[PDB]
Amino acid sequence: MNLVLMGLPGAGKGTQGERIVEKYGIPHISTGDMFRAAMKEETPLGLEAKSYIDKGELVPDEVTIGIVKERLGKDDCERGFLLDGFPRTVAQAEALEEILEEMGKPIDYVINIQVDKDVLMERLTGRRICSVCGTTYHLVFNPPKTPGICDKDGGELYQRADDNEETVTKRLEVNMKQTAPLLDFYDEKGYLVNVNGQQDIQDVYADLKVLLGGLK
Ligand SMILES: Nc1ncnc2c1ncn2[C@@H]1O[C@H](COP(=O)(O)OP(=O)(O)OP(=O)(O)OP(=O)(O)OP(=O)(O)OC[C@H]2O[C@@H](n3cnc4c(N)ncnc43)[C@H](O)[C@@H]2O)[C@@H](O)[C@H]1O
Ligand SMILES: [Mg+2]
Ligand SMILES: [Zn+2]
Repeated sequence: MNLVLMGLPGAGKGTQGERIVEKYGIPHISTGDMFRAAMKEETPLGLEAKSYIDKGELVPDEVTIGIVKERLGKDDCERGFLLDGFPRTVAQAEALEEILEEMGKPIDYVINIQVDKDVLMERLTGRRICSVCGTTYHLVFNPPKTPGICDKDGGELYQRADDNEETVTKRLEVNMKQTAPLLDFYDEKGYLVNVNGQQDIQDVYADLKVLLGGLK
């Protein structure tokens, strides 16, 4: 089960990806999570990625492709993988094609989680994350029991540094710009599927199960 998740910022890739790997026995590989972990830990990768991420720009292709290639070579990817937020550009997709060709692990579905750009600011500015366990909430759409406090371990919730109006606007522009070309790229390959991401989380996941069961 070799999958790519794509979607505009806030469309629900992490939310769906976490659900997918809980059920299906494959690793969740998020380039955003990888970069942010590097930033949190102040590693050289973090220091390089930070100047781009803080502005809402894409990290350059060379390093991004490099870290994914190394990640996909690990034993935990032998039975499949869920790439979340990679590829994000046609160049990245072309590089990944070659990578997966030699592994004998070509993509089964590129899942485009479709969400109207007009609702994505609200998804992102309302996002809250636990400082302790990383569990994700939304102020309105998926709130904790006590505002500002995680249900699981009582950790304080915070707002991602890039989830402010200015940076979200940049992220949407940057990612929109790469979107139509990438959708066209995969559609021509034949395994792009669009899923309606503008439903309750449970209902988006239900639609996803109907497709993914064929790869179980
Ligand atoms: N390949 C690459 N190349 C170059 N640079 C790269 C790169 N990959 C990463 N980068 C760099 O790293 C940065 C960060 O990347 P990344 O962390 O991937 O940011 P992103 O793609 O903007 O996506 P998010 O993580 O913000 O949103 P999501 O789709 O995961 O939504 P979530 O499920 O959390 O949901 C969001 C909110 O909505 C809520 N929600 C989810 N689903 C629903 C629903 N169905 N209804 C209502 N609310 C919902 C959630 O509770 C939550 O509050 C990039 O900006 C770039 O700088
Ligand atoms: Mg995410
Ligand atoms: Zn927590």
